[PDB]
Amino acid sequence: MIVKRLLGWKKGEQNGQEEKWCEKAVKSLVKKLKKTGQLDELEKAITTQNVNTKCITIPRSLDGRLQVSHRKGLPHVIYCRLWRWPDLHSHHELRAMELCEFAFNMKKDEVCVNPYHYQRVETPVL
Amino acid sequence: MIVKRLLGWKKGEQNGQEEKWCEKAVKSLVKKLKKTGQLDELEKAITTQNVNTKCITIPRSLDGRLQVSHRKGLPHVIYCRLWRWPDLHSHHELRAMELCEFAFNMKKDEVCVNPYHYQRVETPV
DNA sequence: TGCAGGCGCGCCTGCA
DNA sequence: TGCAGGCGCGCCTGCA
Ligand SMILES: [Zn+2]
Ligand SMILES: [Zn+2]
Repeated sequence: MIVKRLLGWKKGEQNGQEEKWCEKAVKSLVKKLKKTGQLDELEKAITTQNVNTKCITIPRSLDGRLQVSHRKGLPHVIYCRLWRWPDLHSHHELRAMELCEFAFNMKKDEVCVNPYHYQRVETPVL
Repeated sequence: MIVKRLLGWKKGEQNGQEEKWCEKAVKSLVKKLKKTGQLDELEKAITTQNVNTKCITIPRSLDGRLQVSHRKGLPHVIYCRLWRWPDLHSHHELRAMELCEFAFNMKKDEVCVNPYHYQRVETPV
């Protein structure tokens, strides 16, 4: 199973309840990418950490949030936290790479959730 | 024994040598907190993971490091790694909570080693 | 520069 | 209370 394989790349140490949620977050993404034929690209990006992979997109919601098992969050934040930065606190800490065509900030009909298309930046000035 | 009970809360999977070191690190802290009457507060913070605990302090050294059984480290890093984040890289990955009065960064005469007074952050950009 | 690690005096413990 | 021996904080050297 691709879900168990992708979960093997998950960052951080989660408790029982948190583990179950992360699994639902991976299952949710896997179901979407399977329908659009982008599943192999996610496997490639996650297992190899290759920045030069294609955008991995999902439809953007009206308010930008994604709900997974009764919890809402920004999808690029969810998947960047899951596979790269477990202590990432917000989207203000993320900036998309130059080659990202569907970066969250662009506010297109599709949002790129490829964690290797984002970089961490300094928290904005007050 | 408070040492055995606090060790039961240790994070990660340690080999024989590391287990013995972790025990010395808990024994070292327990001896200091007993002398300043803070042992019950450590027990409360560790066993209940309660952020709403008092600061748990030890005297700060000239260079900030603490030596336990021939190994030196920043004491808030040592105790946060032990009870919260076993892969904690450095003090650059820890920020103290707003209510921490003796946070390591404050460089006061006393340093807070309450792991629930710190939050783990990604390495500064 | 920060930071890691070698080394010893001073403090401590456990025997006399 | 003399004395032996363990260990850490402070001082130091050297590396990234
Ligand atoms: Zn992209
Ligand atoms: Zn504190």
